[PDB]
Amino acid sequence: PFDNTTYKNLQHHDYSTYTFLDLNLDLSKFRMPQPSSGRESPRH
Amino acid sequence: VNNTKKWKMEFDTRERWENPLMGWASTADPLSNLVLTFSTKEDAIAFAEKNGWSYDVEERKVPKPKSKSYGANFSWNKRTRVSTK
Repeated sequence: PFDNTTYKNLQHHDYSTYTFLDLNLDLSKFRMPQPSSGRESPRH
Repeated sequence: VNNTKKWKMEFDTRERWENPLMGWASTADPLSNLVLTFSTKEDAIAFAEKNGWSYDVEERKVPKPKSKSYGANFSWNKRTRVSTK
């Protein structure tokens, strides 16, 4: 049934204030190990 | 830096005292304003030797050539990153 008449992006009605940051916390395990400059900060 | 292009000759500063009437700066040194301009150091040395003045010479202090790089403000791993710009 090819539907072309309804807006399929109804998910963002259900987003809260921490949606982006909870998705970052969820994605924190899938990601590669970060590179290092060799120092803790440019003021170290 | 256009005031650092020539050699100058001045003299040791003598006594300036307070005028009792007005508080003005009274002097007795005739050479207190005598500033002379010379193109090189040797012209100044020759002029002071010709006039019998005991002199001392300070050599010219140039600023040494710095190493500048705008990209060094944003290094990957050096301390020379700017924290703000």
